[PDB]
Amino acid sequence: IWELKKDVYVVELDWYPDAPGEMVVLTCDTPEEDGITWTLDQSSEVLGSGKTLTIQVKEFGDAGQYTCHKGGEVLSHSLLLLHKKEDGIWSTDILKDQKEPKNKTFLRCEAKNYSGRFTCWWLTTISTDLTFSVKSSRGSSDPQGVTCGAATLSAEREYEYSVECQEDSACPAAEESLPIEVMVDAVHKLKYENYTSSFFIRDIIKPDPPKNLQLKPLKVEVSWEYPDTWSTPHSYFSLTFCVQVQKDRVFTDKTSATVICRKNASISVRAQDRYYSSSWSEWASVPCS
Amino acid sequence: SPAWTQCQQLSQKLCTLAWSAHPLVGHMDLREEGDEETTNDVPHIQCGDGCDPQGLRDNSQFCLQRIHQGLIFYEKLLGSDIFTGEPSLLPDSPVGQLHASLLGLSQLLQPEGHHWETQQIPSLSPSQPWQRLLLRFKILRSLQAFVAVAARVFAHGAATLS
Amino acid sequence: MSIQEIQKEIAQIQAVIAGIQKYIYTMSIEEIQKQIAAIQCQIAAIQKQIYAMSIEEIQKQIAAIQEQILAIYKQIMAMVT
Ligand SMILES: *[C@@H]1O[C@H](CO)[C@@H](O[C@@H]2O[C@H](CO)[C@@H](O[C@@H]3O[C@H](CO[C@H]4O[C@H](CO)[C@@H](O)[C@H](O)[C@@H]4O)[C@@H](O)[C@H](O[C@H]4O[C@H](CO)[C@@H](O)[C@H](O)[C@@H]4O)[C@@H]3O)[C@H](O)[C@H]2NC(C)=O)[C@H](O)[C@H]1NC(C)=O
Repeated sequence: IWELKKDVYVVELDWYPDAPGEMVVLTCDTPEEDGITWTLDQSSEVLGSGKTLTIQVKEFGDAGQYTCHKGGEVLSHSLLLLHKKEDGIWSTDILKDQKEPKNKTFLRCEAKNYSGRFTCWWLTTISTDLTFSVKSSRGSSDPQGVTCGAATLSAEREYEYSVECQEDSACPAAEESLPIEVMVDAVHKLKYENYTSSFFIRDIIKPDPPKNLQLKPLKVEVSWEYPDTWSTPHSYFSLTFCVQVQKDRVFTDKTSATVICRKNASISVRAQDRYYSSSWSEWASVPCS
Repeated sequence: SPAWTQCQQLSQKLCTLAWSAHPLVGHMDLREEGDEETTNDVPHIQCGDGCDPQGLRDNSQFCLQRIHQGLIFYEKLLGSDIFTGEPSLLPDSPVGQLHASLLGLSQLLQPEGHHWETQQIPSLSPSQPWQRLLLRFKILRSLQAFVAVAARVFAHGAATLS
Repeated sequence: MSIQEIQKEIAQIQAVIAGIQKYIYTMSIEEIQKQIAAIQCQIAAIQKQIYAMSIEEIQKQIAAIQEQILAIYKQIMAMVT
């Protein structure tokens, strides 16, 4: 048993039918020593007496909020959650495996730029008594501070959650040597699970689409601009672009190109970091004519 | 001055070769528990080394000393037993051209009068062929990150400091 | 040896073979491509032994698969030289 947060504890269990579970000793958080009784959740049935209570934790009926009392008054609360270990593997019931870029990928993160801000999302089918908690750092042995916001619903189609984080002391121009770590606690009823992702910002970069795509006729000159959210100065954080008619494609480092509107009209442009192979932006498109 | 426009071309070419010279893995593959400690012995363009746009305007010598150091380090590595040992790569291989591009760029940065060549801390490479192969992937993706920063520095200097 | 190490080693092999395979696309090729698929078909069969939960024989097979991969790598690098 270890403390997750104030008055909240996690009990790790080898999980299989008729498993004996783990013995735990709870201590009432009080200076008092006499006249204490214990209960669980809503029931008033006294489960035990004394400063401490010994319980066998082997199923979800043994988890929940244990409360000690004296003189009719509540002294403290202790919430016990279960972390299932199934065949030496911690359970991943709560989140859906996205299986990309590899097996056991539950969290996906993206950054629009090198600012040190990024967004992560995960998926679950569960709608019930569901709480997530997100913490982050750069490095594990000597962690540097990262602040995240609250995780909240961002879409329903399968429920998608998102959270925003920002490195406290970012260096957009530096060569990262320690990866960002993202850690997600997930609680469903009394079932505790947790998840992790490790990455360099540079590997999760995906620029916003090209801005203000315009056409100039010539007896069909294409031009566009860097996206507003991209890192500055553009002379340092250079982009490269792919221009497609639809395959009729050209690649350029300029913000303009000349093409021929053969088919019924489709022209599309997308952007990538010029110097490091991260993700392409979504396409920007404008019809010909 | 450091002949910015020649450094842009050679550093840009390095980015192309760094990705094309050798097979790649995914950014989450070949990760392992000891990677956190191993990273400290390799040099990086860190916070405060002067390679941010503001640092380059104030005094580009700091950044260029660091970039040169990193190129020399990766050169020594690409010429070491890690890459020349079994399974052997020939000098005319794509990696050999990549090694030559590191050497070509590093010769350009070292001004006249200043001496930035140091001594390597070679240590000892692995002895099993499979472990050599894994380390090549890890080294080259570390190089990809380094040369991307270098290419931005030289692109920015040619555009604003020439 | 450990069960955790064996699954890590398989993942490294899977990553490595994926990288050589993709690299070949950018450039006997038909023979090498057939050889790659046969190891993967073998990797899948080995993986099923694991999801049943011999060990000594698997460790011997990982080393043997590693020897096959190193030989392929040397040929490919020689082809681009
Ligand atoms: C994601 O899921 C995993 C799997 O459950 C969690 O892993 C557990 O994480 C917790 C917290 O990090 C670990 O709890 C730690 O237990 C240690 C006990 O280690 C031995 O040593 C003591 C004697 O020193 C013995 O009494 C004990 O029985 C053990 O044999 C504690 O030492 C740790 O520190 C505590 O005490 C120190 C002061 O000593 C305080 O400073 C700390 O704040 C803390 O109170 C800590 O309690 C637990 O061991 C991990 N599991 C396993 C199996 O090891 C992850 O924590 C979870 N999520 C995250 C974000 O980690």
